[PDB]
Amino acid sequence: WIARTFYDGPEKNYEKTMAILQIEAEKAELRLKELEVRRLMRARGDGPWYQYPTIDKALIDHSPKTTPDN
Amino acid sequence: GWVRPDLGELSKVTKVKTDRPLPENPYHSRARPEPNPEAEGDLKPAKHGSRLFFWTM
Ligand SMILES: CCCCCCCCCCCCCCCCC[C@@H](O)O[C@H](CO[C@H](O)CCCCCCCCCCCCCCC)COP(=O)(O)OCC[N+](C)(C)C
Repeated sequence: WIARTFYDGPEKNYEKTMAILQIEAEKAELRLKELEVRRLMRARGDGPWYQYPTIDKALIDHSPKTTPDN
Repeated sequence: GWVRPDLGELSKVTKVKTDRPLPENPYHSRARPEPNPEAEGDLKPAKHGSRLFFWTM
């Protein structure tokens, strides 16, 4: 009666633990991958992150400058 | 038979017919570096949320 009224079968806890383990293992893998990706982008600078600004090329004046040799 | 140019005439911008080829690279520029991959795609929710320590959202 106690088991019927208050508790649940072993399979429920078993499968819930499987799901929790899957979720947290995926999270750990994603954390390692994030660290590696951050290191690579900061070292190289070829990704969307760590893009430090440079001078805009639309600021340059392309017109004769009173002197042929600029 | 020489006629003196009037005011405002010697300061005009004119055109020249020449056979000299137009230089393709007068600045002697090098090859420009290739730009970044400029990723594009569809946004999906972050996988398992923030994933910051014990937070589940
Ligand atoms: C002769 C008898 C011998 C055995 C006596 C046993 C008496 C039991 C009393 C102590 C029980 C402690 C509580 C244990 C469980 C409570 C918490 C939780 O586990 O139970 C909840 C349920 O709790 C109960 O609904 C309520 C328990 C409250 C007991 C109160 C007893 C004492 C009350 C005293 C009041 C006195 C009167 C007022 C005077 C002013 C959730 O259960 P639920 O998730 O649904 O279960 C679903 C199971 N399924 C999935 C298989 C279907």
